[PDB]
Amino acid sequence: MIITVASFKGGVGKTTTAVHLSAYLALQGETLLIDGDPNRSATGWGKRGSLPFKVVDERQAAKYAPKYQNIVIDTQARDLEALADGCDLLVIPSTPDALALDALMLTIETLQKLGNNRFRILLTIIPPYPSKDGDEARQLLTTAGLPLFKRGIKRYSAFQKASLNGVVVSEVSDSKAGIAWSDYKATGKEIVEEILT
Amino acid sequence: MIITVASFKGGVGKTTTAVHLSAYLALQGETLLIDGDPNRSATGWGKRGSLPFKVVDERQAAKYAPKYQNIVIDTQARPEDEDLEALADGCDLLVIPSTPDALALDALMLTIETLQKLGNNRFRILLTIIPPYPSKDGDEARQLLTTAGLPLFKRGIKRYSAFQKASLNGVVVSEVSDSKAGIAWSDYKATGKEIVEEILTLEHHH
Ligand SMILES: Nc1ncnc2c1ncn2[C@@H]1O[C@H](COP(=O)(O)OP(=O)(O)O)[C@@H](O)[C@H]1O
Ligand SMILES: Nc1ncnc2c1ncn2[C@@H]1O[C@H](COP(=O)(O)OP(=O)(O)O)[C@@H](O)[C@H]1O
Repeated sequence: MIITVASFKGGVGKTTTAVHLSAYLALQGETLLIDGDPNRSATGWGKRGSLPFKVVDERQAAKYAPKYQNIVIDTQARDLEALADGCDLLVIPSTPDALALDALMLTIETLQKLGNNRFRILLTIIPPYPSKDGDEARQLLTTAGLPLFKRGIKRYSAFQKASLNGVVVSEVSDSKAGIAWSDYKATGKEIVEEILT
Repeated sequence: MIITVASFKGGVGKTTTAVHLSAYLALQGETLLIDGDPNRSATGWGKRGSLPFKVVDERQAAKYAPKYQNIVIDTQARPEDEDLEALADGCDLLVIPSTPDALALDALMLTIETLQKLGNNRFRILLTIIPPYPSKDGDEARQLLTTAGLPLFKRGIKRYSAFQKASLNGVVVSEVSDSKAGIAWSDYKATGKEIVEEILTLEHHH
């Protein structure tokens, strides 16, 4: 099963989602995370501590891809046609802010003329409750007839401590660990019960 | 069996070598060319006519790779860190094309020091579009690389106008309507044979 996480602006949480989406699939089958992010943030992340899946470089995609039942591809949206055709679900992370969402919206025209259940937008790094950036973003894209995940990935320190320690957030010493994981686990759940349909 | 053709400059016949190294390998198994060149010239060489192998985009490498016996990847090197270590690990041999001129070699020189760290039978350097007997760019470049200790393909690709016709009609150089179609393909045949032979020794995987 191949899912590509592809984004229109840096600092979306794209890598973090690819890592968390691969830790999810790992629980169910053997999983490769392929790193096509020019910064190779994913490879650092695996080296820095450890991770319940092999991570390899985009250049190693053809060599290692036949070995794995689950593949998560981490990459920069550069052509949105090509990413879709290479996977079962294209996940596009976006943060709630006007600047990031506009970067998403200039692309609206390609995204429409593309296919309903071929991709899906994941709102990430959502500011916590006293704040409504979350919902307002949801409505903009919904208003835009642009398919979205039931849930979003809320903003937590935990996810940072996790880049730093080179582990999945579920493993980190923070009281939002479980809640942070649960955001991704829920996304896992909907991909798998989106893609097996 | 996977080989990567990677270059350090545009206009060195990388794509052209990838396309022709694929035709070679289509001879032994079903083969995929994965186009990872931003100009996607290879994908386009495909559409223009009919090549004897399947060409996909690099975004489709994970999806398509498990269905093929042989893979050629066509990619520009692109520095960010050790893009050399891991280009070599994605393939059975990294073929690295160069023309014999000043600035092509000059780009090749930037890398010789990292290329020397790589070990000796992970890659090998193919001299391409060698100008004909009259001028001797070809042999100087070979002296240059031989002195700096880099491994090279015994033979090099000559400049034949034919390679170009092969491009515009979208067919491999032999299919082309031209007097040295043959002589130009035997160049790739020799290159291919030396690849397949290198991958298959006990030294190779040491
Ligand atoms: N849900 C989140 N909550 C808090 N911080 C996050 C979250 N997702 C990512 N980050 C942080 O944002 C920064 C950039 O994330 P990253 O995934 O690297 O973005 P990009 O995918 O665009 O590469 C990192 O320092 C990471 O710790
Ligand atoms: N051996 C050759 N003889 C004549 N022309 C060649 C040869 N190799 C490549 N060319 C020409 O050079 C042009 C571009 O080279 P290309 O193969 O696209 O280089 P690169 O892979 O680095 O892009 C092509 O139009 C092709 O006609």
